[PDB]
Amino acid sequence: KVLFVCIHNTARSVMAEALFNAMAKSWKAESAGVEKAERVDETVKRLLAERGLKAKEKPRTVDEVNLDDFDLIVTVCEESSCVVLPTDKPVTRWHIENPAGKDEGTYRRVLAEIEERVKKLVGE
Amino acid sequence: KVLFVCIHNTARSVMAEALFNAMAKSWKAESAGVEKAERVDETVKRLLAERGLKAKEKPRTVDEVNLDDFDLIVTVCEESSCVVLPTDKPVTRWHIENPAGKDEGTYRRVLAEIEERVKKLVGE
Amino acid sequence: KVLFVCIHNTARSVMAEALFNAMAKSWKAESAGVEKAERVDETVKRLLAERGLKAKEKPRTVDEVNLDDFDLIVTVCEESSCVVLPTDKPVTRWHIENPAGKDEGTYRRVLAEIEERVKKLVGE
Amino acid sequence: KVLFVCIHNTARSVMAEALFNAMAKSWKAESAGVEKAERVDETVKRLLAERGLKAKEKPRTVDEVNLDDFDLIVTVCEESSCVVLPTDKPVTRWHIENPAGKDEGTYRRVLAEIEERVKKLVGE
Repeated sequence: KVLFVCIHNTARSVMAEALFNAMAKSWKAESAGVEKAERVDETVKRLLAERGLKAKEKPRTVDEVNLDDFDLIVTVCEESSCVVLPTDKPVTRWHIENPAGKDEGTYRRVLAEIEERVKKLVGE
Repeated sequence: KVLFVCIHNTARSVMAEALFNAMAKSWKAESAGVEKAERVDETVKRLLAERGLKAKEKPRTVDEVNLDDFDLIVTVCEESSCVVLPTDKPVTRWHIENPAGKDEGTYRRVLAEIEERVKKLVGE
Repeated sequence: KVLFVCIHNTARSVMAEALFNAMAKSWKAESAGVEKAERVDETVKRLLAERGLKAKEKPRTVDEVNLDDFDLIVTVCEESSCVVLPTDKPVTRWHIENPAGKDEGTYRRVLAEIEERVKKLVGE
Repeated sequence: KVLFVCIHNTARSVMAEALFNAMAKSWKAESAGVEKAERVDETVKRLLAERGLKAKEKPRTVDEVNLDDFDLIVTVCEESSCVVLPTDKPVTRWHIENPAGKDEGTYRRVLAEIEERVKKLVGE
């Protein structure tokens, strides 16, 4: 399995997970965040449900998760601030626009990029 | 000058700046964050005002700031997720408990640590 | 393809490459180093040739190589000094004893670990 | 004190140290390397002795050194491979041409840059 981690873990983290799982046959996916959050984005769960996908029930901080369990932790970084995690394990970095607040169609645009990237990533 | 950067930039980032400036003679300080935030913590501005300190007017993302201007960017990291910045410049990491939400006296405890660390840091 | 990079690129880097290729069906491998080196270790080429493997002809610095070509750059780090490369791409870290100088059977022990790790890594 | 660490620790690491010490009043300096080396460069000790400076007696790997002792570890990185050390402490990165082998006057050129940088760095 792979781990999609972003900062607040409410949208992107959750999007990549759901899309990954709908495309991967053997690999599975989970998500985590650097900081706490109460709810998963409503725009996201709507957008995923519109695609027949259920987002994660509740954001889970990366602290409540033992990283070594994963075999590829993909990190969804900001425009210029990729967070590093405590693992000599394999980890990539995806610079993806933060849809938060922007709402509107920007979320869908973010969804698509994540999809183009997950699709490509699911090559292996 | 030094730059105190944390994720959301609402409390700690702001605390260290204000305390630093009240202790440093020649050096000055600024703060920035990895992600957007509308307001500076009310507990903080209260806590600083109680010490005769005005917190920053509004959180400024590290994106609206050209890092090279600084000479020591101290990064206030989480329990296990120190964010890295785009600079071959000097940067440290302070693992400081996130007071957010916890409110109560936890904030003051966080204030004290930041103070113990800023005081020490102001050695140079 | 995967890229095995170490500092001087004379032994381990070269070992992992040759073993990987002898085990991977679809993926291929290459190697590179942080600093220049004139010759590939004689102990290694002997040790690989003893296993029917030809080591790389000459060490190639990671500078003479465009990283983006690869899809997983595994970094063979020291006891406490994992070098980071200029890529938002996926990269792991293997703490492997430096056989250099130690010669004797230590090289073979290093060969075995790299093999245990490559074998495992070739899972995907 | 500050710590100047490079890969092999034979030239640059040693140059910065000696120059630093000849310029700093209160701060002191030491050097360390990522990998073992038997001798300190002869071009360097000549070059420093020509300036009335004695280079380090023998290269000391960063492993034989407890990092926390220092208060600013400057890392002399390559064209594209800055090594990271095991410390949440403050550390910078200097991209300095590797004089090794090039010999000739290139060493002096490297000496000068390090000097321009140490001079500047000794501001604090």
